[PDB]
Amino acid sequence: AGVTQSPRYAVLQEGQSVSFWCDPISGHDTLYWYQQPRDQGPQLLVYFRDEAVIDNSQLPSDRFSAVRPKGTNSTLKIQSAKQGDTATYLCASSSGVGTEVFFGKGTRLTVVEDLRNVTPPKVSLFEPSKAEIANKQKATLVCLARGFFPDHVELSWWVNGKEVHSGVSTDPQAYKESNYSYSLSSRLRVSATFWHNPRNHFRCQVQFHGLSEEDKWPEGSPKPVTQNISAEAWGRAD
Amino acid sequence: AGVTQSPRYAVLQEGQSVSFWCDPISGHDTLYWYQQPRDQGPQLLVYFRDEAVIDNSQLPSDRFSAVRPKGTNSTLKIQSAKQGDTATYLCASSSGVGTEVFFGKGTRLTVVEDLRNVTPPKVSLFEPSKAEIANKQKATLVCLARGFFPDHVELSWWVNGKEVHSGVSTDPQAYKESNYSYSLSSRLRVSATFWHNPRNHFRCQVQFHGLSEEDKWPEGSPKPVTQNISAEAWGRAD
Repeated sequence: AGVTQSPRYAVLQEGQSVSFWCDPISGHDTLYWYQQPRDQGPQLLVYFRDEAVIDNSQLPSDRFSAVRPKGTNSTLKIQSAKQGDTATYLCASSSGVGTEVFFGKGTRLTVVEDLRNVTPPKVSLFEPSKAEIANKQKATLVCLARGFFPDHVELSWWVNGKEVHSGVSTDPQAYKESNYSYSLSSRLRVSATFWHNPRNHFRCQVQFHGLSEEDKWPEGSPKPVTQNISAEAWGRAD
Repeated sequence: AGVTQSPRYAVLQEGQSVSFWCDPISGHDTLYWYQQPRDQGPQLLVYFRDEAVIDNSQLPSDRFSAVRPKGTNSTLKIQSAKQGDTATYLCASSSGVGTEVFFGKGTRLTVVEDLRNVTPPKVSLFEPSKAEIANKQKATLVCLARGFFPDHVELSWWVNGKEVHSGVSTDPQAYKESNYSYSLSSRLRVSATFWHNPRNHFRCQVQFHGLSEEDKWPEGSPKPVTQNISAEAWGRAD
């Protein structure tokens, strides 16, 4: 799409390390890494030209390194993560200083006290009311996700196997039901006639970014890896 | 997107009925329904202006009806399905005769001898070779789906929870391993560096269009409803 970063999400326990990986516009000269804490503004970590750090004193501490050994791909590493490192890491690229910057989508990082706390959502779909259908000739489905941790979920809607965007409304932020428990919801509005066709299939899908295969799971419970949890319903003949 | 049809896929047993539903461009005058058998061309079933059938003698038999009672949405019904009805049903819309036609995506219909035969795929992901990675600096994943019936599957690739299209190559047609058994495969090519990051997540997703909730399942086995079957893998540090 332009600047591309991997991964999109990462969850670590205090003390671990993560390497963020960025890949500037196929043709580009300057590359910036930024750290942006949740409710705060972006802080420049470091920037390169071709393959050389231009300004280094930017790096907030010695837990951070960045390299761009051949002048294209860059990797920003954090060792010894602190909860303090929790933030979105933004890559950007540019042609020359001051010439309109171009920004990545970011890599979201959460560092927790204990990976044992990571847990996927339980997802529930609530059906439209008869009163809406008849009075508004529209039908609104409600998706509820809760019990997850951390806040690394993306919710989408699927109608007959094809994603839909128009008619959707999703809470912007997950809600903190507790210490290690979030909650989030979304609405899909469709037409009366559409809901009334029992060959019509509706699915709410929650993508959860959890543990990687490389994370060791001290076991017992099912390991809370990245996974899709869905709830669905079929249209009803009234 | 323009002309919209529901559902996208349907599987019936001989003797049942299906109603296809179409919704022309929000502003449109003429509406056509076509039947297009797999290896053949489109045959006009019927067309309307506003809310009236213009030409009816088109309908191939009395098992078919179409209505457009208020002049917008149309519904084409088949009773007493035959295997002979297996085909893609195409909706199209137009302003006036001969003025460049605009076509829907279609509704794919398969009528079988027995719904008991409907069965979802088993899906397998095969990892890249070390030789490709080192020699080509690229890594190609292989997705295999088989054992499904009927031919109502869509395969997609997901990398860190985001769909990807560039680098994909999917067989155009499922392969007929047997009477009631299809097979299909796909390749995703990514860069060496990308595969080598163990925070990178790769998923092959097969969407299967099966039975609806309204279809009665004579039971025993898990009912082969519409469902997503996935196989995934995480990047490996070499």
